[PDB]
Amino acid sequence: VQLVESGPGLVQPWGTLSLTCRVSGDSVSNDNYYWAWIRQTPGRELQVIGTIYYSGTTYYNPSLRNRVTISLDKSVNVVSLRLGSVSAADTAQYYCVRMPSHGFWSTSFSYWYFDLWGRGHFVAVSWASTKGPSVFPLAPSSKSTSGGTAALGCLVKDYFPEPVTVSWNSGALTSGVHTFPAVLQSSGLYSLSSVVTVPSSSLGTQTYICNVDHKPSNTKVDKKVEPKSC
Amino acid sequence: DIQMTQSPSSLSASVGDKVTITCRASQSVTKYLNWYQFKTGQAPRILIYGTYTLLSGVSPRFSGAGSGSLYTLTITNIQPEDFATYYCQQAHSTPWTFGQGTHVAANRTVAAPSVFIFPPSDEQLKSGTASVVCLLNNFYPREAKVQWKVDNALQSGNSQESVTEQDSKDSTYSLSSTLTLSKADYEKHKVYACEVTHQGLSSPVTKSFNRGG
Amino acid sequence: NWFDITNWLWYIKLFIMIV
Ligand SMILES: *[C@@H]1O[C@H](CO)[C@@H](O)[C@H](O)[C@H]1NC(C)=O
Ligand SMILES: C[N+](C)(C)CCOP(=O)(O)O
Repeated sequence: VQLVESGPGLVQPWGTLSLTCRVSGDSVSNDNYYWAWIRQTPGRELQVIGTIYYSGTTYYNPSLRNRVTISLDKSVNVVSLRLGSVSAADTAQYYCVRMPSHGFWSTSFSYWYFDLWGRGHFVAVSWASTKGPSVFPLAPSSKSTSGGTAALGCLVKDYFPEPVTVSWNSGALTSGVHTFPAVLQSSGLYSLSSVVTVPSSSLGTQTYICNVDHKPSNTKVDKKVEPKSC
Repeated sequence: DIQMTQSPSSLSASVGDKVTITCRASQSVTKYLNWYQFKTGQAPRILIYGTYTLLSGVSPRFSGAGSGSLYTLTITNIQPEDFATYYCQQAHSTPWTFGQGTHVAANRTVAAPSVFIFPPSDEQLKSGTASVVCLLNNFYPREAKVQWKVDNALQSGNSQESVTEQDSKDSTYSLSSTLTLSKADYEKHKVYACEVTHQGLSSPVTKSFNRGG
Repeated sequence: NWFDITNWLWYIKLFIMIV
């Protein structure tokens, strides 16, 4: 059983924001399960947006009830969330979730818990328009060497909205990598850096490429990082 | 709505210690109380439902307890894979509500950071600004002081800092202090230096370059 | 809504199990 959530990265204020969760294990009309949407705001608070059943019945959190609708699309096995009149306070990670429906004679009747969670999907809500990042090398030098190992990276500067995804050597490099969290610059745009430590002997034989992705502006960038000879 | 509070908000522990997390509710929730595990990298994961019940594949180190308004999660022989943040949720009333979360991090032995410095990329100087990065790699504890000095003067609001989460195996942090400047100011000065103070360093450690040569 | 009802139903079911 797999749960893949999807939707837009950025939504305009007063718009309606739609997410879809594709359910990959069993049918949504399984009727042993309800399906639900739960969200986490920046600031770590968990809010439970909605409850639904194969029969069509829905539960909505009162603070949203005036403007949310959840529904099943049985033919393709998806569960949909629409959220209208959306504001900045709807910026959050949106999780799709499964919930056992225990029947009357079940040992565990009336026990309601969220037993399976998707990975989440982030939605920023902003008047501001999309903007891709610029990528600059952080080249290794003698100034970025300590003993036998050298440090190198690339700077991902001036982008909106969050998030950016960074990899090294197309995924083949995953040892000692540190891609930091973003920071909100004075401009109102975000920037981060991604850095890896490698053995200094390996410069001049091993190529180091960093791969940046920014899906809200359809940006993919591969920046090659060359050694300096300080 | 039933209000929920966990204690402590954050704690840190050595591998092997017993760790207990308390969850108090504004009403009685009569044992309809669930526990979840949140780690960066994976999807949130349930471990207990209805105060005491473990789900398949959750290790028996985890154990739940409680009644009335007061419940408690316990990690018995805490392991590297257990360091994460834990949430309690009440299933008693119509609008279901979670706690605020307890972040459990590792205690570890002191580790001094290795310091690196990066001047601005030629590509970036063409664009008209200049960012210089100071990197502090793989240290513990989290507290570290990073001061920037340009031709011996301290920089005020010139720089921004960022800090990774604790490494899963290393149990350590890394930190970037990036100082951002107009191409103007950067062309002005000569000697750019990054000074670091941290426990497990006896003397402050400085890394510096001269603009150009 | 049905959720809150199961809260009471549990006790109904106990009343039943006794008999
Ligand atoms: C870590 O363990 C040592 C053991 O002596 C203790 O003194 C110290 O207070 C602990 N620190 C934290 C952050 O748990
Ligand atoms: C019935 N309940 C499990 C929901 C709570 C009350 O159980 P108990 O307090 O009778 O053990």
